[PDB]
Amino acid sequence: ASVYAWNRKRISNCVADYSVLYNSASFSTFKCYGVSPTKLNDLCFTNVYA
Amino acid sequence: DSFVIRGDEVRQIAPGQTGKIADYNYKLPDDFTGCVIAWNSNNLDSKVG
Amino acid sequence: FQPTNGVGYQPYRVVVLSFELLHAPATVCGPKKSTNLVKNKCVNFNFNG
Repeated sequence: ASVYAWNRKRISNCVADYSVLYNSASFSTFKCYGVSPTKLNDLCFTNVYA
Repeated sequence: DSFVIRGDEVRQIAPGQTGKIADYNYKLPDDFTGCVIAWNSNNLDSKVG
Repeated sequence: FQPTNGVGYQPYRVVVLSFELLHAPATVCGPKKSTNLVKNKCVNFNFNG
């Protein structure tokens, strides 16, 4: 969707695999604020907003 | 004839032009009859790193 | 190639189609469909190119 009508998705109640995001060789920018990008796999969260 | 070149090397795929691709890689004749069809393939031919 | 490189340094896929027109019978023809033959009358014809 366009940036004025940006799409928000609620992620909850599932096991999340962040290894497939990190190993991919297409993502030019992977800038993580407040969390280490390598340690995304370690932590647990309650709700994710995409 | 299919190949992959960078963006500033597309203008050398033409009759009568010069450059590294024209001299050493792919040379078209001056009496060439046919078409050159070039499209961007950044998703398929680039990886980060 | 990197996806962050500028468009001069981006991948482009090039296909050069070269057609040769010899005295041999033509085998590569376009999608135009044939019509019935009309004889003894002045017509405008396209006989295999």
